[PDB]
Amino acid sequence: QRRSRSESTIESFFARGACVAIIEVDNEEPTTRAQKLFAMWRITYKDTVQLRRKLEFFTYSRFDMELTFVVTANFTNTNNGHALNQVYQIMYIPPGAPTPKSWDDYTWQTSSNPSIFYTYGAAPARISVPYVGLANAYSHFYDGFAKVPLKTDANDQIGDSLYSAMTVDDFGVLAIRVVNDHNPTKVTSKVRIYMKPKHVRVWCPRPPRAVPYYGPGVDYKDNLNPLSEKGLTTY
Amino acid sequence: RVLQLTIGNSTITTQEAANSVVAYGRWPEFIRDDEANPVDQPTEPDVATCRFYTLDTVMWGKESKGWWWKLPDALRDMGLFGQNMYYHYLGRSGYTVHVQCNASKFHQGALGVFAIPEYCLAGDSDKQRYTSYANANPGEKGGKFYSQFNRDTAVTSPKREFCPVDYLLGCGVLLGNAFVYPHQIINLRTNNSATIVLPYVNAMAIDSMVKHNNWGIAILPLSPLDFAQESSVEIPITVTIAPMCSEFNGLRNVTAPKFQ
Amino acid sequence: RVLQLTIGNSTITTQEAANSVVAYGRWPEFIRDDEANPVDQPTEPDVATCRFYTLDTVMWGKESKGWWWKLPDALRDMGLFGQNMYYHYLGRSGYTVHVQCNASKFHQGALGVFAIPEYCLAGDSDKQRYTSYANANPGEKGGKFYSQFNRDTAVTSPKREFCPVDYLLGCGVLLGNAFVYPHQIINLRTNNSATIVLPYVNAMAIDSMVKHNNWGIAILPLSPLDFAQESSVEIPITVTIAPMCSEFNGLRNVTAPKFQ
Amino acid sequence: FCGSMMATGKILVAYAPPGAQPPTSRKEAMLGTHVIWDLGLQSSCTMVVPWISNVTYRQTTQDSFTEGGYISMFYQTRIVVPLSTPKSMSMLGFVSACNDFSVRLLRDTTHISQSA
Ligand SMILES: CCO/N=C\c1ccc(OCC[C@@H](C)CCn2ccn(-c3ccncc3)c2=O)cc1
Repeated sequence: QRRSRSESTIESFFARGACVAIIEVDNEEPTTRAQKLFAMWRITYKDTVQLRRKLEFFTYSRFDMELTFVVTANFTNTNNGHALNQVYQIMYIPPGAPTPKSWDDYTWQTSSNPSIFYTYGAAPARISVPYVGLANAYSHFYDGFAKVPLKTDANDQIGDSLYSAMTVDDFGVLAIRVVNDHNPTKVTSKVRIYMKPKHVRVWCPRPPRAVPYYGPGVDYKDNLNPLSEKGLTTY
Repeated sequence: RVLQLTIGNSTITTQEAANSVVAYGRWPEFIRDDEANPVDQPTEPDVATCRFYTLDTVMWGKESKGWWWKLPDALRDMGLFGQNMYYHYLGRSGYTVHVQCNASKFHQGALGVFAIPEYCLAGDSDKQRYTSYANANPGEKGGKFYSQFNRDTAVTSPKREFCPVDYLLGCGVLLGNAFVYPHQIINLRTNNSATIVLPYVNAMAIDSMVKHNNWGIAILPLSPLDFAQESSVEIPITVTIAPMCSEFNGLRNVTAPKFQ
Repeated sequence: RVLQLTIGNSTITTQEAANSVVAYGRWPEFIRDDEANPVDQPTEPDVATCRFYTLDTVMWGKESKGWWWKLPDALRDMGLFGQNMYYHYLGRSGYTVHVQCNASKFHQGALGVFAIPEYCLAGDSDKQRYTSYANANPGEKGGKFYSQFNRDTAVTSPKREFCPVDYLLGCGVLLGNAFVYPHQIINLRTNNSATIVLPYVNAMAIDSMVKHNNWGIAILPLSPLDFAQESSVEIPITVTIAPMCSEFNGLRNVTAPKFQ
Repeated sequence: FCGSMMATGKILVAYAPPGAQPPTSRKEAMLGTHVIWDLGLQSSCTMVVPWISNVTYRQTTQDSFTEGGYISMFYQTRIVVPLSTPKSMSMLGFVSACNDFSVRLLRDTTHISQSA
């Protein structure tokens, strides 16, 4: 037959890795504005649109994870004093671990939480995470509730829940801060976390989303005209 | 040729037999693990709970646009299977959806029977994923569809209910792509009955059934029924669900959820 | 020496173990007939319904005179065994009556645990065998005895209830002859717990349980409790019943009898 | 139970798997897995709470989706106490884990603090 089908296997269908988020980080004194001394990011896939619609063909799936960090920087003043090289600390935090609350807390000591000290100017960092699903697969599109409001509850605001959410805090957070001190000048930096799946095995395919997304759920608000206009008997 | 379909004690035979489509080609079975650590036996009412439960009858008209149920929501009201679901902690079940719809040789119109695993639905308001438990589960009467999207604007009285659109199927996909699910098409020209066998599909090996819904049965009118000359006409559509190989574990006190 | 008594999922062990008397020397078993014509399998919830159901606690005093229950009356209110009794037509069951009553080394008094197959009872009025269904079945709280016979004379408002006498035991026999039934004597001097295993005894092989009652548990104070010097004293008596090897057959609609 | 020698009684301890209402009294708590624990013969219970879970691994945070269950203790009988004996007995409470116990995904904790 001589038609190599192996170019479009499942390991090759998710072989290209894409972007998932953009995280800011700044370095100045804490003013009355937004204190961007460090930024937390909720770990999820559904923050872009290249990868969400590419994963949500499939109901159940399990696969190992590989990340990649890309760091760029800028300035804010024209003839700024020439500042030095910087060290960015990407610190992973599982659920239950204490959320950091300032620039230098005791929880930043990475006592057991695995982290990566990254040096600016070198190659992009390249780490791998095994399968951390507590069930036998990850669950795209969970249906039911987390809690059920019973008949003999206290009131209706306690037994209430959120539609289609297995966990309040899905799989932990990231945390990014500059190791170096504050400066009279400031260096705005952006971080683009990439994400490449490996060893992918899926189940139960479903048709892809076509109207644009609206929040983390499955609902929709706008652009309710997915098809164009074209004459019937006319080619 | 005539199907002698008997699971448990009741029996649906037929005057004319058409098909039987098994979802994903795997018949439902028990837990077959020779190296499993619990080798003690749970409660398996395998020949004492397989009655053909019949839901309520909906009257399909010309301008009516669809129906949708949830499983195992559609058995919580009636049947002793409903009592073996509130008391126990968790379970697993395989279903036999058997949708029949009989009419004469002079009608027309096409139906579509679906079975979506993890059938989510869209909200209506601008508050995202904000839906109460009473509207989340229609039970045995089932919900309906709507033709065009009409959201809510009242910020004082929250509606907190679903409002799906039929050609968006609730999830947000086109109707023409919905046939990758296991399905069966009731064409009123040839046959009048249809059946689908569903196995247990979930991420776990076994799960609770109060706070979870595996399958959602969606019925879509592919072509509306037109009679010879009139404009108002009512034929019924009746859906039958029976569990297969069901088992439960972990007794507790009785839990009665509210339904407003 | 210490009994590790586990049937099903729950477990009653003890700090001190005394005895276990099997009624009539035959352990409960299934239907063992190799030449039986129905070889298909009924519903046998043998490891999913054997919880130790505990009845309500009665406060045994000095002048209180006795208590009596009916089985399977005492399980119709609570438990999933109650749901597998209203829906099905008929069944069979073996019971583990486990009456415990703990008190100090300084009390005294003797109890008596009985198990009468087909425990009939006497009426009260001159109308013979004229007793309604609500008074025929006390359920889980159980009836009591009386010291002397006090019948009814009011012909306008019918009482329609039982009124047994304790030393006539309700049936019409002497108390001293009651030990030919299977029994166990809680002597408060030595031991505090007691247990009796009852097999299924009926004229049929299998019977309905709504309109029939196999066993009646009668508790008789053989000597009244006296403390050192006082005259009012309350210790509890708690009775535990668990089914064994129970099975049912013949599903039907739900039947709810009235209880006035 | 660290009470006197002469006082006896019976205590019922129960387990309730989640998804129901919290058990309040004896009528709705005896349905689950329970142990009629005595006081006269021995003075130490043992309750092997089994592993009945929908997921394989549960979490270690207060999350409503993966909840453990409930534990309740009730008087089976009143504590029979003879005269010339104290009325306020006392009971301790222990915990353990059998040999089927396992964790994963090591992380750092929250109970320690340093405000410096
Ligand atoms: C050593 C330090 O830094 N490293 C990194 C690290 C990063 C991420 C980690 O966890 C992994 C994540 C991931 C598997 C994500 C994805 N995933 C796939 C589906 N979902 C999910 C489910 C339901 N809701 C939202 C999304 C979801 O969150 C672990 C370790």
